[PDB]
Amino acid sequence: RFLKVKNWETDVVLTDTLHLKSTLETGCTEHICMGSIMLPTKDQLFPLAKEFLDQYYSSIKRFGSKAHMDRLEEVNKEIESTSTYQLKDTELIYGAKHAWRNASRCVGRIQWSKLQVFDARDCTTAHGMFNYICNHVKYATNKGNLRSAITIFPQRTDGKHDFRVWNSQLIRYAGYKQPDGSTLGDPANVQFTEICIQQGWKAPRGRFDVLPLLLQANGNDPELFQIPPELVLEVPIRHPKFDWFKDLGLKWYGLPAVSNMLLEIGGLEFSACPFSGWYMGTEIGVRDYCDNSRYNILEEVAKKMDLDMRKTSSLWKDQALVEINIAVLYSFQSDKVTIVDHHSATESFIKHMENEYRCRGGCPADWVWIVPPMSGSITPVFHQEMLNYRLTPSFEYQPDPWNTHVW
Amino acid sequence: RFLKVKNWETDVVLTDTLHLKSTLETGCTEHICMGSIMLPVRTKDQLFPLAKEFLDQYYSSIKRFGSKAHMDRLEEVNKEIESTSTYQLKDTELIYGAKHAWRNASRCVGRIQWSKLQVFDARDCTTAHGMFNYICNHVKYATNKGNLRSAITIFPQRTDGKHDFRVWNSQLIRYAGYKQPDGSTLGDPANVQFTEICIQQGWKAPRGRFDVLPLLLQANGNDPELFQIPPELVLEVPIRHPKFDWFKDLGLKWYGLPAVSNMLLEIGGLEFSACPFSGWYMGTEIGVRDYCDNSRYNILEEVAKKMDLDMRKTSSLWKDQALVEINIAVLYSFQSDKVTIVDHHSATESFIKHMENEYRCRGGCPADWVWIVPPMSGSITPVFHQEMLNYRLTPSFEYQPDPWNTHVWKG
Ligand code: HEM
Ligand code: HEM
Ligand SMILES: CN[C@H](C)Cc1cc(C#N)cc(OCc2ccc3c(C)cc(N)nc3c2)c1
Ligand SMILES: CN[C@H](C)Cc1cc(C#N)cc(OCc2ccc3c(C)cc(N)nc3c2)c1
Ligand SMILES: C[C@H](O)[C@H](O)[C@H]1CNc2nc(N)[nH]c(=O)c2N1
Ligand SMILES: C[C@H](O)[C@H](O)[C@H]1CNc2nc(N)[nH]c(=O)c2N1
Ligand SMILES: [Zn+2]
Repeated sequence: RFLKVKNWETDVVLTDTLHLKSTLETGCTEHICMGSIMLPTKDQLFPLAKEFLDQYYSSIKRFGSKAHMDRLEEVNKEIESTSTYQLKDTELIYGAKHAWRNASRCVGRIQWSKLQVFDARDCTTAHGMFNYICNHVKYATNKGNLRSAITIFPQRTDGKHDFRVWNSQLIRYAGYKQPDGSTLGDPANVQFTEICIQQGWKAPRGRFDVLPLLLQANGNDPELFQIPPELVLEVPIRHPKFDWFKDLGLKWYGLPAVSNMLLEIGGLEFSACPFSGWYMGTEIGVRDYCDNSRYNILEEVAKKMDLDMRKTSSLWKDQALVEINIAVLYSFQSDKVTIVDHHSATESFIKHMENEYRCRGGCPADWVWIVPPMSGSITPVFHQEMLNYRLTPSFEYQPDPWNTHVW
Repeated sequence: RFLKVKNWETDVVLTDTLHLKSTLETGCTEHICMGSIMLPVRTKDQLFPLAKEFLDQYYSSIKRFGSKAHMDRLEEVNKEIESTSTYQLKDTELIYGAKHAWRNASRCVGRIQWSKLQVFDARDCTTAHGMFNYICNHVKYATNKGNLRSAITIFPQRTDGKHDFRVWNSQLIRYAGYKQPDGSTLGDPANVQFTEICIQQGWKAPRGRFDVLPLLLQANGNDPELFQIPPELVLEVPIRHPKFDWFKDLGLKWYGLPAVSNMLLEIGGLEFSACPFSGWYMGTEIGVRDYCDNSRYNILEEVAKKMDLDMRKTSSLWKDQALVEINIAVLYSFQSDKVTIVDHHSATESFIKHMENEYRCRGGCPADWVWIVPPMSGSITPVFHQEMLNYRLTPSFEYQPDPWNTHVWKG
C-alpha cells in the first residue's frame, strides 16, 4: 500500500505515499487499465472546502490553529448561507499553483511554484476579459523572456452564468477547408475557425492567421476580439545548416497559453482560467508540424532533403523529423525566445520527481504523456516507472462551449 | 458492459467486449494507475476450474462446444487431476494454447503473425543434453538461413516445483558482458551477471565484445549444465551504414534470431517454465535499445563524434540525429544480408490492422500502449494516436524469477 517506483536505467527507487491522499478516480479497474485513454450542491461543497483548507493551513504550518478553525468556521457559515463561498487571495494563489503541481501529464512542473496568478474575479464583461487577457499575454511574453502565468475569471455559479474562453489556446493559427479538398493553415482549428467566421470574423485565409479571441462573460453570447499583433510574439523557422528551410515559409508563436480547461479549487469551479508557460520544442516540431492530422510537412521536408522516400525502412520520416525539430529549437534560441528541448525538460522532470518524493511523498505522473513524442528511450523518463493518480486542486477538461451554450 | 477506444488521428472507434472474458488482475485500481510499472506449487484444488475454462475456449474455437468430445475430455481431465493431481494436454491443445498465449501478449507489437507459430513439443525431454538438442533444432529451423520463421519449443510442465525445467539464459542467443577492474564494461552490460554465472560454472570466456553465451540448461530440477551452440547455427550480421563508410569500423554486429527463453507459458492452469520462443527483430529493438540505451552498448557518443556533431549542448539534438543513423544502419545491414527484419513504421502499421481485425472477429485486443509505441519517433507511428485497453487473458506468457535466485543446488 506504500508503493515503490523504480528507474531501470539508474536503479533509483522512490516510495510513494502521496497517492493515499488521492480522492478522484483514474478510470482504471483491477481488471482493466485505461492508461492510454485521452478522456476516461451545498452538500458536496463543504467537505471539498474543508479538505482544501486543511491542506492549505498545513502548507503554511498552521494546521489546527485559531486561524485554521476560524477560517473553517467562516467558510462553513458562508456555504450554508450563500450556497457557495469565495477564496481568500492567498488560497487562490495556493490553489492555482497546486493545480499545476498536480497536473500528472505536465512534464514542465519543476517550475510550479513560480506561477504568476492574476485575480480577474472582478471581471464582468467580454471587453473586460479581453483587457485581462491582453495584460496576461504581454506579461507572460515579456519580449521573449517568457514567464508562467494564469488569469482567473469569476467562478461558476449556476452554470447559466459561465465565464468561458472559446479558444483552445489564446494564440492559435486559423484552419480553412479548401474547395480543392484539403486544408489550409491549421487543420486542428478548422471548426473553431469556421465558428469565428460564422460569428463575423473577416478571415485573411492565410497559412498562419492568428485567430481572434472569442470571449464569453457571465453566460452571454461570446464576442470577437483581435489580439494586438505587437502582443503576439512569433518566431520564423530556419535551419542552422539548411538554407532552403526558410523557403518553406514556416513560423510559430512563442506563447503556449491553454484556455479551455477548468480549474477546480476546494470544490469551486473556474471555467475560464487561461494559463501559459513556454514550449517544449517537440510540441511544435513533432506534433504541430508532423502529425498527419496537422501541418504534416514531413513529406515536403524530406523531399527537399532528397531522401529515399520509396520505402519506410530508409527512416526518411525519422531523419526529417529530427531536422525539423533542430530548426524549431535553433530558431527560438536565435530570436531569444524561451524554449526547452525534450532532453533538458525530461531531465528536469526526473529531478522534479526526486524533489517531490523527497519533500512531499510522491508525484503523480502519466508516463503516456510525459515521455516525449520523439526519441523516447534516449530520454530519462522512458526508463522511469511512474504512478498516476488524481490530486486536487486540479485542471480538468470541460465541454466545448458551442455544444452547450444556450444562445 | 461495452467499452470504446478511439484512434485520434483517424477518428476510428472500436468496441471492446473481450475485456469481459478477463480474469487476472492488472495492478491498477480506481484510484491508481500502474500502467508504467515493469512488473505489477499450484494444487489440484484450484486447477480444474482453470482446466475447464481452457477446454471451453479450446472447444469453442473448433466449433465443438458441448459436443461429446468436449464433455468426455472434461471428464477425462477431471479424473486425471483428482487422480494424478495434474494433467496432460493433447497436442492439439498445446498448439492452441501456445498460439493464444502469443495472441494475448498485450505488450507484443508483432501479433499479426500469432497464428503462424511453429510449435515444437519437447515434453518427452528428460535431460539437459536432450534440451540442448531440442534447442539446436529450434534455432536451425527458426533461422532458416535468414528467412526467419516463428517457433516455440515446449519442455515438460512444472510438477511440484522441485523438478523444474529452465533455460537459464534470458535469450537463446546473447552476447557476453564483462565487468572490468577499472569499472568499464566489455560486451553487453545487460548480461554481466549471467556471464559471471557461466564463467563460474566452468565456461571459458573469450572475453571479447561479441561472444555468444553458452546455453545453461536445467532439466527436472537438476543443477544446470553448459552447452555451446554450434557457431554455424548462429546467424550474425555485421552492421554497416549505407552512406557512412566509417560505420563498419565501429566493429558492430548483432545476431539475427531474437529468442526469449526466461518466460513461463501458462495453459489451462499448467505451467511451462521452459518454453523458448522466437520470431524476428524490429529494427529499433537493436538500434535504439541494444545499442543506445545508456545501460547497454551505448554507442551514441562514438557515433556522434564520427558524424562530427555539436555535442556541446543537448538542444543540438545530436543524440536524436545519431540515433536515426544507427537505426538506419541496422535495417540496411539485415536487409542487405537477406535476414528478416521489420522497421518500426511497417510493424506499427501492421499492428493497427491486426488490432482492428481482432476487435471485429474477437471483440477486442488487449494492448499495452507503453510497450507498443516504438522507443523512437513515437508520434509519427500510428499506434501513438491509438487508444488501447490493457487486460490479462489466458493462455499467457508470464514473468518468472531468475532461476539462480530460487534454485536448490545439488552439488
Ligand atoms: C513552463 C513550461 C511548461 C512546459 C515545458 C510544459 C509542458 C507540457 C507538455 C509537453 C505537455 C504535454 C501535453 C501536450 O503534448 O500537449 C503538458 C501538459 C499539461 N500542462 Fe504543462 N508545461 C509548462 C507549463 C505549464 C503551466 C504554467 C501550466 C498550468 C499552470 C501547465 C499545465 C498543464 C496541464 C494541465 C497539462 C495536461 C493537460 C491535459 O490533461 O491534457 N503547464 N505540459
Ligand atoms: C515475429 C515477430 C515479432 C516481433 C516483431 C515482436 C516484437 C515485440 C516487441 C518489440 C516487444 C517489446 C519488447 C521490448 O521492446 O523489449 C515484444 C514483446 C513481447 N513479445 Fe513479441 N514479437 C514477435 C514475435 C513474438 C513471438 C513469436 C512471441 C511468442 C510466441 C512473442 C511474445 C512476446 C511477449 C510475451 C512480449 C511481452 C514481453 C514482456 O512482457 O516483457 N513475440 N514483442
Ligand atoms: C497534443 N495534446 C492534445 C491536443 C490534447 C490536449 C487537450 C487539451 C485540452 N483540453 C489541452 C492540452 O494541452 C496540454 C498543455 C497544456 C498547457 C501547456 C503549457 C501551459 C505549456 C506548454 N508548453 N504545453 C502545454 C500543454 C492538450
Ligand atoms: C528491453 N525489454 C526488457 C529487457 C524487458 C523484457 C523482459 C522479458 C522477460 N522476462 C522479456 C522481454 O522480451 C520481450 C520480447 C519477447 C519476445 C520477442 C520476440 C519473440 C521477438 C522480438 N522481436 N522481440 C521480442 C521481445 C523484455
Ligand atoms: C518504466 C517503463 O515502464 C519501462 O522503461 C518500459 C517502458 N516501455 C517499454 N517498451 C518496450 N517496447 N520495451 C521496454 O523495455 C519498455 N520499458
Ligand atoms: C492515444 C494516446 O492516448 C494519445 O495519442 C495521447 C498519447 N500521448 C500523448 N502525449 C502528449 N504529450 N500529448 C498527447 O496529446 C498525447 N496523446
Ligand atoms: Zn491503469
